[PDB]
Amino acid sequence: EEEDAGLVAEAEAVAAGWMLDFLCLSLCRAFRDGRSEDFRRTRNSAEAIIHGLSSLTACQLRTIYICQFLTRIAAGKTLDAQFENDERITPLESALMIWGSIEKEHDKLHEEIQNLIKIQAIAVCMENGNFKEAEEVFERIFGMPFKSKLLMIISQKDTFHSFFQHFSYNHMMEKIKSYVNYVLSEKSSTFLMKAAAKVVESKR
Amino acid sequence: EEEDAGLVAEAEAVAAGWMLDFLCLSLCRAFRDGRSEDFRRTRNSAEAIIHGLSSLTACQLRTIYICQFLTRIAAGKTLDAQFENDERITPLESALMIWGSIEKEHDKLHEEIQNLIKIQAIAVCMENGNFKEAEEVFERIFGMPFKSKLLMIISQKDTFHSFFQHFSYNHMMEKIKSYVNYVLSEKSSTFLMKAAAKVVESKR
Ligand SMILES: [Ca+2]
Ligand SMILES: [Ca+2]
Repeated sequence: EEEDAGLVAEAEAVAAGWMLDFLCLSLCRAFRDGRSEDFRRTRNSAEAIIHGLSSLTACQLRTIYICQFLTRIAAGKTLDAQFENDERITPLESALMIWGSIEKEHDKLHEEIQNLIKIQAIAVCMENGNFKEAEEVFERIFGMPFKSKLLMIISQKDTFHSFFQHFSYNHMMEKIKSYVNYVLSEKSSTFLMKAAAKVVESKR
Repeated sequence: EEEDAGLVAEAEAVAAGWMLDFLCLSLCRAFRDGRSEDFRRTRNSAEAIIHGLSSLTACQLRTIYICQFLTRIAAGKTLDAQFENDERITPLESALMIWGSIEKEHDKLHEEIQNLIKIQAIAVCMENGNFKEAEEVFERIFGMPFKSKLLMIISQKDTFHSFFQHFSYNHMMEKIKSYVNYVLSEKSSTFLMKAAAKVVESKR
């Protein structure tokens, strides 16, 4: 009986890992497509399956990080959203922390997304008239030329500036979508999605 | 592009159906074993996957009903839990409504579980000192000999009675667990669980 219970728990862990990969692929697709409601529902499903997983492989941690990163980016303009125990950390700052934690290549695209998130983390505060919060976000992020221009913009208390239109929220989203395309290609061959696709194709 | 999006949505529906069956099996096992925390976490996962399903087969509706029924039975003593739009309906009354809706055989076990839920729906109100609510539950349920004894017990305002010790909450749970064993046997051959079990066995 105890041996059977042990084998059953192991089988549940295997199935949960397959569900995590499928839900990550679905979340990536909803993010890339801009399907907001599908993204919300898939986020709910991914969070629940994650709470049922105990021990994680390095790949499973990476998959969870990718899900957490996309969730924070989708909430980047929601300054009332608290993703960290420290209530001062804004959603884009939380996304930056995960982006720097993922075991992935630090290629040119990685650094471009990183710098666009840093700029937008300040921009979103400015756009809401939260000037003191923009200065606090600036101090945490940098804790020279790029930094100096940002501080000057914050000091000018301009709710809008040409610099943010050049390094825009849309530009950040498009660069992140380029990265999401690579994750989609890499996880499209995962077990559950492959099996489901074969069934759908078999009925054509 | 639209054809690809259509095939992807169909594949997601196939995968969601497989996840629903696996989560139902896991919920049944947690209920049978009395693993309260695993039941809560699996309930959360099942609810999320269900919200991602649109069109349902008759079997998928039955599976959802089985999940909903077990959730109400697990919450049978939680009189603050509201499962229906009508806030007056108690959890055991909600379980009775689903039990009468499931497309299943009405064998002797079916009627025994039905009658034990009717008795306990009144008993749980009595045990909390909710005498007027017990009389209201009685009126909704019956809306002769068994009914007459129950009304007399409610009128005597006895928070405890030998009848409820004979037709007890534990007896209701044990009869329901006998039914859950049949559901477990029937759904153990579902795709995700079979594939996960084969992997675990392959590594032995
Ligand atoms: Ca805030
Ligand atoms: Ca109540």
